[PDB]
Amino acid sequence: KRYEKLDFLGEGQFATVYKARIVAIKKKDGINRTALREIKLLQELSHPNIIGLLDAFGHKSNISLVFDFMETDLEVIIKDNSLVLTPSHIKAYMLMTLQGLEYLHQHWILHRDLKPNNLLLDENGVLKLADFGLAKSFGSPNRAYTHQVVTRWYRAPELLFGARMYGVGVDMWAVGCILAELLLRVPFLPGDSDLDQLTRIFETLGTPTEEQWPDMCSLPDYVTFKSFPGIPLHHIFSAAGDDLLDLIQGLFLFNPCARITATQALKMKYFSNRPGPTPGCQLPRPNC
Amino acid sequence: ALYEYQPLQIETYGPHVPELEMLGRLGYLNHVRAASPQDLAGGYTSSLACHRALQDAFSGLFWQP
Amino acid sequence: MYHNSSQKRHWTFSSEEQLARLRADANRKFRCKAVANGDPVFLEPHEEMTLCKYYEKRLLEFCSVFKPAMPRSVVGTACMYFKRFYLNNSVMEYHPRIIMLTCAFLACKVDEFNVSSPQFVGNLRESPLGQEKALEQILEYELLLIQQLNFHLIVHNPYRPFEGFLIDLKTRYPILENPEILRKTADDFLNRIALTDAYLLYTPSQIALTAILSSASRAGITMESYLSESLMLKENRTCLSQLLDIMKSMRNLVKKYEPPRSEEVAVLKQKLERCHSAE
Ligand SMILES: *[C@H](CC(=O)Nc1ccc(C(=O)Nc2cccc(Nc3ncc(Cl)c(-c4c[nH]c5ccccc45)n3)c2)cc1)CN(C)C
Repeated sequence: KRYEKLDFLGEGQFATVYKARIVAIKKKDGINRTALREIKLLQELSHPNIIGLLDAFGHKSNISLVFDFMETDLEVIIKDNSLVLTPSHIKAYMLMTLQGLEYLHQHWILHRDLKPNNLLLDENGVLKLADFGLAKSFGSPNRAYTHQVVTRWYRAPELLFGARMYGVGVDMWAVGCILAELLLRVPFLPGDSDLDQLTRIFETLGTPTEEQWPDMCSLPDYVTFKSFPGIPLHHIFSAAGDDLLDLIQGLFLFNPCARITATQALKMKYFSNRPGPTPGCQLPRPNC
Repeated sequence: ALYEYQPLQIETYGPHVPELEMLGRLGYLNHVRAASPQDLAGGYTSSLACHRALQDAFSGLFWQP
Repeated sequence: MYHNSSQKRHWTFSSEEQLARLRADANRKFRCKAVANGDPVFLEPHEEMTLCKYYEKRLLEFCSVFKPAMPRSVVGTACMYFKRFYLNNSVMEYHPRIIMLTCAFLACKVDEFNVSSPQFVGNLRESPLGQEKALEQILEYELLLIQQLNFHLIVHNPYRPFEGFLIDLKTRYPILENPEILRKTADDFLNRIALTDAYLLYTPSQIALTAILSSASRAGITMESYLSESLMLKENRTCLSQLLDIMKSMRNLVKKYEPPRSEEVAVLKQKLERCHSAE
């Protein structure tokens, strides 16, 4: 084709990615539904914090998708022990993620796979949401959604309780987890199963009552848990200011309706307080 | 070097859509199916469907190729 | 959303004459290819249009009896795929029988209407061997269809705008006591509108509003105040006149639509099968 293979980038659970010329190429049922989902969603979206689809090619039932080459991802940054994440860097990453999410949710699309490795960073420090193979439209009552979406460590409690219909909270909760992973440098709630994921969430944040989650017991896979008191947020995040703790609490509200939206998060004092977000050029780079 | 929120300014080429939290107070929600307790538990409200329907009804109504 | 969609940017055209130029270019290009490779065997562009209308009705019939029940959004997506594909391609190069099935297949995938391929082809009124052959042809043509749509797969249909307009009428237009009695007739008009090139020429919101106003006019109800007052068009007169002219043009498109004739369709199908047998 018109792209020459230069390097092998890596693999996922649906395709293999390679660096070519810079761009990145991702390679009886016909064309794969995940590739079609990515194509159909990314062709309708244009925002600086959403990965840009440049082309697509294939033969018979096989297809390859072309994207801008993204230098790294947030998971690499988090795991790099030589990298220091100042409050300004965290604010910048969070701001870009939330701006991309605000644009995405305005166009009635849920990412449903938010996690640090799906937040790609270029050489200019522009974060971009990527891996739209699980993303879907929302706001349509007739469309039924599965609860398997989102990786378990970032899955919202309503999903773990079997919610078929859900809104932007499933992204915002993941955002909160990402924020926690930015603050602790380790996954916040690393459950090994759905029950253990719910147990970790309730042990860290407390078992939600009816007041905190008015219709909790109506979820199809709801199971009553031992009443945990939780750990106060300032204990978990000892270096977090009051504004950041307010943002975290808003992102981790058990009630998905009460959980702050991307727009509401962007308006919080934390983003407008000093210090300002780091300029993208000054964000840290994981040199080898 | 601070950040200030600025709302997304996307031209819709159509009539203005009432705000989401306004819908209930403006009477729109009387004309959509009520969300079930399970729907609300998951975070799905009838306001979302009403808002999306209004946005699609008004999108591009004034646009000419 | 439509207002920044690929459909608005690339698949909403300025006039019927532009569509005619595109289709004539497709027909002439196929003729030139056939001559360069190798008479009355070639179909005229108007004959191609008659065949495309016939096979669009065939696609509607296929989707209507499809099991499990196909959502109307998938049907609209498939019909839009069909129209867009034959804007820039000749029925003499790609048979509309296979292309319409490929449209339905791809639309089911795109609109997240998960249907297994065997149960997709089980809807065809063919033998199991014929269903297998049709599936193989559909799988061969899926990528071709996607390329000929320029990888623009999201289709904005008038059904949700229609629902939103009904909500707005129930809320802000009490003079229309019950907007719901406008539904059936309006839906009827929608179907008629879908038969024309309107989906390639007007926005989904304009199509839905045209259907609603046509249904209102059929029932003797005048809703010009809804446009002028509720839709804030008393504050912008040129916008109101432009919308009125768009709706009048759409109504004219519906008025001058001519359904395909059975004898002409049979002659054209014989010609098309002769075209596909050769080369
Ligand atoms: C010293 C210098 C050095 O640090 N070099 C270096 C470090 C790290 C990288 C790197 O991260 N490369 C890379 C790997 C994988 C992916 C990407 N970018 C990218 N771009 C677009 C897209 Cl769509 C994707 C993507 C989406 N989904 C995916 C799944 C799986 C894989 C990719 C993917 N990814 C960049 C490069 C250079 C080092 N030595 C010691 C000198």
